[PDB]
Amino acid sequence: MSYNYVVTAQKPTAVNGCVTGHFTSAEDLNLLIAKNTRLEIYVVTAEGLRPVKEVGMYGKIAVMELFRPKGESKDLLFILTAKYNACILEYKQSGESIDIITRAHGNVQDRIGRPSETGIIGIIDPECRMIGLRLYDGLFKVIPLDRDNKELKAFNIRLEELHVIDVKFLYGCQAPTICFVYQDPQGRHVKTYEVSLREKEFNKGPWKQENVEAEASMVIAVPEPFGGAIIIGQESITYHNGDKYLAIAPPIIKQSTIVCHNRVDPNGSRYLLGDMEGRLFMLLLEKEEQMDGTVTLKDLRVELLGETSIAECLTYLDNGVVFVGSRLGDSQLVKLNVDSNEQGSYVVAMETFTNLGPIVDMCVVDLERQGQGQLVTCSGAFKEGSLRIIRNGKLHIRTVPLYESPRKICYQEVSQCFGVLSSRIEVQDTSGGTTALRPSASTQALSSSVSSSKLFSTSFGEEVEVHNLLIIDQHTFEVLHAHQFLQNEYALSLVSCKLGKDPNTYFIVGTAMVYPEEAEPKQGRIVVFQYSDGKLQTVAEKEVKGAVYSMVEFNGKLLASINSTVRLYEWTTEKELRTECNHYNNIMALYLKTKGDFILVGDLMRSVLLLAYKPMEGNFEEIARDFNPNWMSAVEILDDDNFLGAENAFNLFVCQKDSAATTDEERQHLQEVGLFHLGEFVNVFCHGSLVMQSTPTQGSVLFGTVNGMIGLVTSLSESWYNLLLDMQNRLNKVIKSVGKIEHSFWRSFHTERKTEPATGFIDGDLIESFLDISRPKMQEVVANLQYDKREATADDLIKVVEELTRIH
Amino acid sequence: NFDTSLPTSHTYLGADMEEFHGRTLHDDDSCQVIPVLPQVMMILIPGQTLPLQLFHPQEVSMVRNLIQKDRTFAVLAYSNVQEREAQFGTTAEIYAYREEQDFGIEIVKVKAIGRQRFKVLELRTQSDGIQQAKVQILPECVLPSTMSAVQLESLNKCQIFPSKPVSYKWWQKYQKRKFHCANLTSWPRWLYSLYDAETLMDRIKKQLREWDENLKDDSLPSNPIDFSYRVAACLPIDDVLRIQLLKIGSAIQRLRCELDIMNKCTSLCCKQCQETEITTKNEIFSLSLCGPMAAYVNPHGYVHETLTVYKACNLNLIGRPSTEHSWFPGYAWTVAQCKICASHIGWKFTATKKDMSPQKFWGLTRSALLPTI
Ligand SMILES: Cn1nc([C@H]2CCC(=O)NC2=O)c2ccc(NC3CCNCC3)cc21
Ligand SMILES: [Zn+2]
Repeated sequence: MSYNYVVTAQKPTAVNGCVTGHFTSAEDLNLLIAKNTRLEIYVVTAEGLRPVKEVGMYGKIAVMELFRPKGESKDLLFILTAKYNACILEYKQSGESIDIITRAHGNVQDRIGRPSETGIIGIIDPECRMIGLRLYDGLFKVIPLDRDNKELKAFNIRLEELHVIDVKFLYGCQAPTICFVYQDPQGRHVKTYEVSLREKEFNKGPWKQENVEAEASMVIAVPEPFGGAIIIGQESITYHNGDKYLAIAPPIIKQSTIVCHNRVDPNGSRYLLGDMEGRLFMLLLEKEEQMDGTVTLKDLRVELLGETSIAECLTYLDNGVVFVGSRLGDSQLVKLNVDSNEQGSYVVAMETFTNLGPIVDMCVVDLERQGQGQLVTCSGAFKEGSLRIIRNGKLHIRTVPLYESPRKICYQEVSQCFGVLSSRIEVQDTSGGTTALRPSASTQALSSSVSSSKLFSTSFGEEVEVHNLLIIDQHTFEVLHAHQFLQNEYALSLVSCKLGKDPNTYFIVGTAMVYPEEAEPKQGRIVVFQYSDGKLQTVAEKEVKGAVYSMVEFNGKLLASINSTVRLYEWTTEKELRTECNHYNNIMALYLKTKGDFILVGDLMRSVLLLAYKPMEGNFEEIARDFNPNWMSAVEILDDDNFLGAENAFNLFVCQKDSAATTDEERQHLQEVGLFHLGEFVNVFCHGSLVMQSTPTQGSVLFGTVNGMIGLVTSLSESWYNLLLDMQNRLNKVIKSVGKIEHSFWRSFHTERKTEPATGFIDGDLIESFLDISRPKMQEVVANLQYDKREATADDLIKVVEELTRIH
Repeated sequence: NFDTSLPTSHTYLGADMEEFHGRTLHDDDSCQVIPVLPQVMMILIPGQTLPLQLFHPQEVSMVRNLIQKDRTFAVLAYSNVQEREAQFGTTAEIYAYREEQDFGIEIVKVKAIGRQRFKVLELRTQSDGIQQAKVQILPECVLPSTMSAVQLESLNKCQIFPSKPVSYKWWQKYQKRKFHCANLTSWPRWLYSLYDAETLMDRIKKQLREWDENLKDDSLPSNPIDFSYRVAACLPIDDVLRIQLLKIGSAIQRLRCELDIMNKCTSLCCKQCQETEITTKNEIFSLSLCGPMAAYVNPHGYVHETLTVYKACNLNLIGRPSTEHSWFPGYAWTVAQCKICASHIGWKFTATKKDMSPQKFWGLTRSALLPTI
């Protein structure tokens, strides 16, 4: 009984995969980028990147590779999704038409098994003979590579090692050989196996087992003529080739942890390494020729190339040009110079690409005072933090760097400013204290202040988080004011409202007092600041026993959640908070939403409660509840009877209050009414719209995710819902998806333990794409359609779809 | 210096027993009807043992029929003893059986263990003096790690940790590295750790370690479900708390509730008095692998639960040492009664002559005890 509609306003931006090779032609250098569900294909040229193609897949891309079987002019792309749909695709271009041909496809799911903690792993034989996969612990799946395997049938092999840290293939071996590093009670080791397709089994590898560092994580398969493998851990780098064994411990690596790598020269004479803190190293392999025998290694070196964005994947294109794909910030295209600048870095920034994600909080405002709204979001983390202003013009985006992690944001019209909660990383000093790592917005405020309440009365090299409240102008986006909180304090909630008869507007902040020894908070604060004449004042404060997990302004009073308790304070004329109502529950009220006199309480375990406030008695009475063990990210209220939430496995669910029930038992239960598989990790919900203000849709809710995607959700009516469902069925029947994946399976509610078809949600992306097809396909889709009644020609469908698309 | 594996075997009821090997796991959420014992006022938790001596014709016939078909029956936790109603119960699988004759009366010795929970959906009275309840098997939900849903891979190579050394710094490092992706969400790291199975288990074990000082990591199970059931079995609370812990369907929620109960309870007192200091939390200490509380059966026929403690007040002792069917091999015992209510409370035990062991032992029954949180 939901009748909802969900569409995507901004496509995801975070890049999770990148590869390079000859894909579109035998002589063109191609770069392929995978951003969640989107695939982009560029042709590298002298000046930069020229976009060539862009497509979408009905799933999340977990593995991507390029390989050229014998007798192939170009390469083929092997792709695997998060639901274990696998496919092999080819690039076909005839004249002015570009499309990807599905050479093969299949599903490689297993009936039973617990997925490995380390996640999906996929590799390909350098000889292009088979594909190896690691999905569930204790098993290793193998897919033969033959022209007669259009169904992609694979078989499993047993691994006696349960916890396999990493695995890779090896070069220059007569039979397929795999080297992998695993762990057991004794420690971590590296072992090699030979894969026998004929017998479908394992055989003793070329060289025996060996012991490695206690933190080895990276395995690199050096090509010919060196052969062997390289193990990269926390404090050492080693090279194994059977009898030959070499090792080095570069001190300049102890600070960060290598997480990405890539190969520069074809013969494996150099490599690029990327750590967690936006650093880029160049690893070199020296070569020595002895007599008339295959060259051998002599030594290893690491040189600090420089600094870039926090890198998730690296790729060397040409002429010392490197693509750095990142998830916490903007992607980059940089250059390498033989010489060094004065500072000493060999990297020269060339080009940048925006990345909204991750989105941790947002608000909708109207800076121009028109009817057209604008969206302000807190994007990125660490030195990549910033504010993003999005306005409809394609979307127009403006970025304001901060150099620290923002967490919250709110708007206050009267003062014409934004209040932002933020945090920065500081390192303990020798004398005992804190020192910042770099200039940031928190430390560069025109005016500064430090909280001084005294209401409550370590080691070297440790890291701490310093929280701050930043008052930012709304025209120039410059940091007007900064206020620091007490040491060891945490900020959780932020609001701006007016209380009681007081005509002023305050910032009300909730904070918790956390200590490493204690496991749960036991003391927190609510602070009321007033920002006037460019200065911030601590108007009032109240100390509570617990941790304020949320706050919402409730018809002139303040509603707060303290541990497993809900409290309602009023605002007397003496500028103070006096507790007015209390209510005790059995869960922590992490999520708190309000609507008229109804309050929605939500817990991290997907427990939902619906309460009401009794004005005549001034007490809280429980109205409804619903409990179902699962992970929940956010909740929202659509109307007086419908509620929306984001659940584990990247799912959306919609519950309804059964007010039509006859007996109390039914009246006090919330019936689930809608399920959907969004494919994104929803992080924040908000009410508003980006288009300037009879319509076929009522209301609108925007949601922001972790990959930088932005989505919109609206309501509908029964007739429109049925019409759209029929249209979607017909379109799925007609159109074809890349990889030959069934759309319904893609939008099926997945939870790793149960699966159900999507209900109550009308996918909007398919309807929108309805317009990009040729006329004959539209006629085929519209054939035998009953629309208000008549034959329902394609013109009616086109008009209705245009009406829908107009909403964004 | 007293063996902790002796009382667990229940050697008192018998030495040689016809052990039955094999398991029959009922399909989840299915609907099945099973016989119910007539006289049972004990709430059974999965993974706990239960002996029983039976001498009634209809009950003995029921057991004889059952001992060959599946060896499974049902136990109903009664919310109210007077009115025999219940909404939740536990399936019990029998793993022992013996027969005896006492000059013309058949006596059956049975040992079983709980397997699964359920919500009763109907009950009927067969024309044999017993009852049969049709019920649906409840589900056992286990959730993946909270951080697995945040992203897909990110840094999966760092999600596996070195073996825990045989610790504060280790725990801090574990929290810092395991939940590193928490910065991509709207909640801090400690908030996520508050819903982590391993941290909850470690806190539970640390809380319990005061009671037993020789406790071994192998002494308590490793799986969250087994650990939760074991902890819930051996806590000194009234039947309402046990029913509440039974209703919970998720391991994490059960662990959180158990930790809350542990941190709330302070002391116990006579049920009839409602105000009589008999013992505090610290005094609790176990002498068996199962824990301070375990199941036993009087040769008279009634089965009484008892715990282990080393201090009692407001008690009057009555009787002299005896050893005829005592559950532990080698010990004296004398009845005790409330000083004010005069009601029987427990049994005072004196160690045996052999070598030496705790001379004064107090073993009470939860029926006459109630916490004072
Ligand atoms: C009432 N009551 N309680 C017990 C407890 C005491 C503590 C224990 O370790 N186990 C128990 O069984 C007990 C044991 C034996 C008899 N025996 C009588 C009936 C059979 N004929 C001989 C007299 C009665 C008994
Ligand atoms: Zn008493």
